[PDB]
Amino acid sequence: NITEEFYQSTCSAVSKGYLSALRTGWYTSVITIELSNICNGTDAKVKLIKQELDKYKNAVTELQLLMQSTPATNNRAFLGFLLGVGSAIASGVAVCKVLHLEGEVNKIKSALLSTNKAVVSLSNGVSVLTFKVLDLKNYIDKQLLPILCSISNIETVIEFQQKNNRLLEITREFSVNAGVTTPVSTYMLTNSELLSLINDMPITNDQKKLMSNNVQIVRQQSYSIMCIIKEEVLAYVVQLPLYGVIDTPCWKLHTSPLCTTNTKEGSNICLTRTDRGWYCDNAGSVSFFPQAETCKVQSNRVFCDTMNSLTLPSEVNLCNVDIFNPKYDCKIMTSKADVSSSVITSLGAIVSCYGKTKCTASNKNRGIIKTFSNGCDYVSNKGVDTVSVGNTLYYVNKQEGKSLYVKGEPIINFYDPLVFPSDEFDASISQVNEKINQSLAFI
Amino acid sequence: NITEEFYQSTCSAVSKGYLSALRTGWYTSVITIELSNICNGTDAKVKLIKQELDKYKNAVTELQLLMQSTPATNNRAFLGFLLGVGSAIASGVAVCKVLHLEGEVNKIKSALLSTNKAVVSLSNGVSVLTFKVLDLKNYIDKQLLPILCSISNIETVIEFQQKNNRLLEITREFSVNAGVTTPVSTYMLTNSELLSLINDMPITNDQKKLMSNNVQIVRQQSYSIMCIIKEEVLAYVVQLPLYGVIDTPCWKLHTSPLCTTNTKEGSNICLTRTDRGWYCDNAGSVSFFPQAETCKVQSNRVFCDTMNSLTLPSEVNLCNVDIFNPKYDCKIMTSKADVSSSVITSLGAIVSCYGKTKCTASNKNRGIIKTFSNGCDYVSNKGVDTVSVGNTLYYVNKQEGKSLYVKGEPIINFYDPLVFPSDEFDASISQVNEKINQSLAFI
Amino acid sequence: NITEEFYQSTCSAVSKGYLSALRTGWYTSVITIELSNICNGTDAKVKLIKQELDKYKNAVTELQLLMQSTPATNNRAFLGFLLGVGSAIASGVAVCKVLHLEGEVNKIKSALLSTNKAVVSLSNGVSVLTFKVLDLKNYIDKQLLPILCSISNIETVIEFQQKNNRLLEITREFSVNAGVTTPVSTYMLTNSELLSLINDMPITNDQKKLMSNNVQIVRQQSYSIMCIIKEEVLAYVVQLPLYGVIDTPCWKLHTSPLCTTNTKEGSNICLTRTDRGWYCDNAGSVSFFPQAETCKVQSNRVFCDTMNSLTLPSEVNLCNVDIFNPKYDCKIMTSKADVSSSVITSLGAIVSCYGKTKCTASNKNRGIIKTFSNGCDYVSNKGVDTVSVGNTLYYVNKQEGKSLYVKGEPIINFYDPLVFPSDEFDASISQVNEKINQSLAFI
Repeated sequence: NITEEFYQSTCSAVSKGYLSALRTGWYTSVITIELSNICNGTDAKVKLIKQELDKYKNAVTELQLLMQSTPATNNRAFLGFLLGVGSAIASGVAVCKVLHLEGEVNKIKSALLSTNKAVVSLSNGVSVLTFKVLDLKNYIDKQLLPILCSISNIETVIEFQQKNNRLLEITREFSVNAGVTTPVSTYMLTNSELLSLINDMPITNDQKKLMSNNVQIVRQQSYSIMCIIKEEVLAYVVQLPLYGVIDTPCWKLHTSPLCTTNTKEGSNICLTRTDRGWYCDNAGSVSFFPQAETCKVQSNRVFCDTMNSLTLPSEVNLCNVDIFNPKYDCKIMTSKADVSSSVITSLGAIVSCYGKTKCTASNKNRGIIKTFSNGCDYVSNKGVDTVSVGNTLYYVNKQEGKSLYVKGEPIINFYDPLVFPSDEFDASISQVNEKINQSLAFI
Repeated sequence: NITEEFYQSTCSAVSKGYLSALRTGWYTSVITIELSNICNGTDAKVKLIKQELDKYKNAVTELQLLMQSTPATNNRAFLGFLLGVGSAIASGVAVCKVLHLEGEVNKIKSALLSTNKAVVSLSNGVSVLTFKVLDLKNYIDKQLLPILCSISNIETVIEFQQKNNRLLEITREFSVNAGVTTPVSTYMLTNSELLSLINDMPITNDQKKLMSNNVQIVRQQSYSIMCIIKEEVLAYVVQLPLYGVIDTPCWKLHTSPLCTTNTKEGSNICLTRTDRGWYCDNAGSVSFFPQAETCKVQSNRVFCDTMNSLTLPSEVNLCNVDIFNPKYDCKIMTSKADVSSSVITSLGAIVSCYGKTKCTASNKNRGIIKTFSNGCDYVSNKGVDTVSVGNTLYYVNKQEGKSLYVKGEPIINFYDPLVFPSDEFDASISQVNEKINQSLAFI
Repeated sequence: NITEEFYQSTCSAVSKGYLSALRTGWYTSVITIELSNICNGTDAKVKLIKQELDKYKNAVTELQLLMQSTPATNNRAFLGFLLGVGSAIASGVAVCKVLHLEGEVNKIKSALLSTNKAVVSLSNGVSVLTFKVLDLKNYIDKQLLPILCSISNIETVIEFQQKNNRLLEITREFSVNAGVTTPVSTYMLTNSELLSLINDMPITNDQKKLMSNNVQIVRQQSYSIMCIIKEEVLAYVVQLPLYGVIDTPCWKLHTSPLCTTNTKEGSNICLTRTDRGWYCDNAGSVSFFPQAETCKVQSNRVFCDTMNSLTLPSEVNLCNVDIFNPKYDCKIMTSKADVSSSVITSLGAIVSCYGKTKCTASNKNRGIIKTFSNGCDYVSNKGVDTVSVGNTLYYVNKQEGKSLYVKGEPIINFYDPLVFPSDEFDASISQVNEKINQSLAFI
């Protein structure tokens, strides 16, 4: 049930009706691959086995050389620049540091001796879920040891290339990613293995249901950290998202520049709401994501990460209805740049048409059905297939939903251009007023 | 025929002589893969077939689970922040919504019964080109049904792994991309299939010739949208670029900070043209791409996307010759940051040398051939292989082309530092003048 | 030996003790693959060979069509916007332009006739290291020519698919990357081939030791440029990083907003150091990388690229101890945005808590151990596992290292809010003072 409201006064539109799925924590699991510890015959079948065995030996050496250092990563030091700075794999690397302590790998090696899935409590007190997805030790020792110059058939050559291929592909991913990959591919964790991992995960039924129906999103929000390879065990930590906030209301705020509508070049002043992005109710406050491109939207579900959010008071919503309200200082930016553009919303299109720009909305069967005059306007996606602003053609989202046009006078008309602070990049309503008050008194 | 002109007055250079190739629209095609609808024997050849058949069954289940939701995507809400906001796959998803209407898949399934390529007119009136690239139904039913515990040979095991591998790789791409991939890989569409798709495409001969000679660029500007999988048919929409603007003049404007040349720290004022990027003539106006990194340049051809552009009047070119012209208010930024840097142009290098920085240009055989003094200067790529500014070594483009040094006094000398607005991030020539006029009157 | 110091006065922390590894130049090598120049029988083994041979012929045609144009690339025109603009593959493309000169490929073809590794001096005077990694000519001519309708076995079908697979994968990478790939995958250059290339490279023993122990980082800083395919030779240039600066001191400066601590909404003023990023001593100056995410950190080693750096005087370090020092004008930004956030450092966490935000630091075994009051504070990673600011949970880095809390009064208390320039995006200490001095005199 997606609806949309356009606010003509502030040149902004809100698309509400979405449900939340916020990454609040991390789950660390240890995926393992049991390894094997290892002829004059020129047999064309043994030669193919010797070649595949060298690929196995090189991949093990390649991963050992890769891990002689700590898991490498890159970290930092409209309003996205106001965000904090985290360490995404800090939790996964912490689990990996524990696996280097002596005897810790033996605990994992022993727990997975009789089964392939087991919960292990590490030395530092963390209870991780362990998973042995490939047992190359069992295959090489039971099917490739008696052959080494002995009897060889082609069905073993094919089967060994099939099982070893997963190890080769995992090494290829880590070799070009410095031991940290995201999203987590199907070589690191197949769709059946990941689903089985989610089912055995200590989470609520709603979290299992949510993650199982969106495994492709879980992959995109998961990390695979190459960890340790000792004592015939190849272990890499898979860091999975914890969705501590589920099914709370979300809405996407779209904003576009609001300018005066003089055809004369350079005689206009503008005003743009800078608080655009995804908003979701979260624990009394509002989780504001200033860069909506960091969130994934599956149907009416919104997948975001709280690391890319700010925690704002719920009074920030008043900027949609009353941008001049005294409870919250609404963030805006001021510019003299009267350029034309359009913002494709969930159920329509905002059109900021200025200067001498041709702005239209068209249907594919009929052609132009509306011609926008100068100013900031809006059209619903019902009956409209494309929007053109200048030489840019926009396709609108053809999703079902009702739009509401909230009429109101553009607030840019309430400012005297002679004393309007034309170049404020990160300002607010009160901030602009303060500058206007000073410029007035001195006149 | 690439030429270049450096404007000493404004610390900017224009590289002209390029030809346009602008993405103006989209073409949606439906690529299909016909699927098959499906033993005590422990035969080492049947066992390999059973394993590959499970890979086939899992990939189908994995793609069915992936598509139970609408095609997921991420969208927004120097001057790149002035751009609009579109929905890249809005047109492709619209085609996919039609394929879910009942009987629509049967139209595609029937049209591709006797051939592999066919044009189908959908129910909503859109005429799409359909393509059956893989018929696993025909292979499993004619070569793998009588075997199921029957006679098995190794040549069938190898051939089934070859044909099924494309389905497995397509699933791997969609599993780590949430059903939307770009660029379109060769598993989604081989080079011969894409070229055949371009040839059967309803476009002019110039568009066919352009796309065929730059298929790698077309891939980078194309989307692959996993759509529907029902009634033994696996369909995904390939969204291809429409180049409605071809062979119009383009030019790249490079800008660098222009500062006063006092060695004393912090006593300088700067000025930087913010209108840098790719410019292309387009339908009476000028398509300005403020982030030149969004365009691909093959030889003298420039591939851009109008979604990443602004539509400006052609008078914006006057800022290169006369930044003070009254017809267009040229965009600049003002700073006190007198740091040294270089901008590698198409046929040379702009050098902004300030403070106590060592700035040189060298030849690989001889060494330093020029030492830059403080200010903004330029050197041609003829005879010059590298440029050094501080501890940063720049390699220059060794492309053939003539450069022109347009002498002129730096416009930063025309401003009195005592009343110069030192911190304007998104300003213009007129905007700075306005602020100077006010500060003067109050003195 | 990583240590950290937090500066309460300026809301910033420095993590020192790292060692440098700066990309200062490029090394260009020519990797080659010798190609072969090429039946009514329906044999199920010849049919599999005919199919794999068509994959070989199509890949060669696909790469020939890809290279009919010059190697395509995309280039430009907190303080990262102050950086210069280079051409990353300018040096590699220059080597490729030489390979198109007639007779140049024959020099490479002749040098690799009796060996697989050879140093060749090109016509323009550049001495490149050449490497023949795959000889498909020798395999097709000696193992697949007598078969073409003749005797065929399955071991040849498997071996031809193995050798040809590397050519097919290299083509797949170039087809979706327009002939330029980074990082350099293991198909372009295997781990053993790259290590052998580093060993035969004309570099010092320290550079060989550094690159060999961090091959995954070298891959991420290397380019693979598809170059020429003529006269049975497929050549692509691998552009490798030259680390001209090794083992010099580095340190990472983390900054966070410093605001006044009034609970009242919108009554605070802030101040944020904008000079955050990686700093490394380099040749008398300091290489400043304003976007720390461009550097890779392996253990205590920092891998950066001087193309993403500014060359600053060493006096910039005084901003950590005395932001008001007269030797360097420290860069800051001023805002009224009193939002709460945290910055995860190497050995702790900076917490900027403002408004009505809940900011805590917790241990996994015990829970909340510290509750932050309004202002900018810091906690060490010793005994602390997580930090919460609002609805955002941060995991801290669990690396061993001592932190030092340098007490001092926040410099934001030294400003009178009535005359404080609230919206300076790219300002400095002196710049703010200048604006304050003017606003005072007019009062």
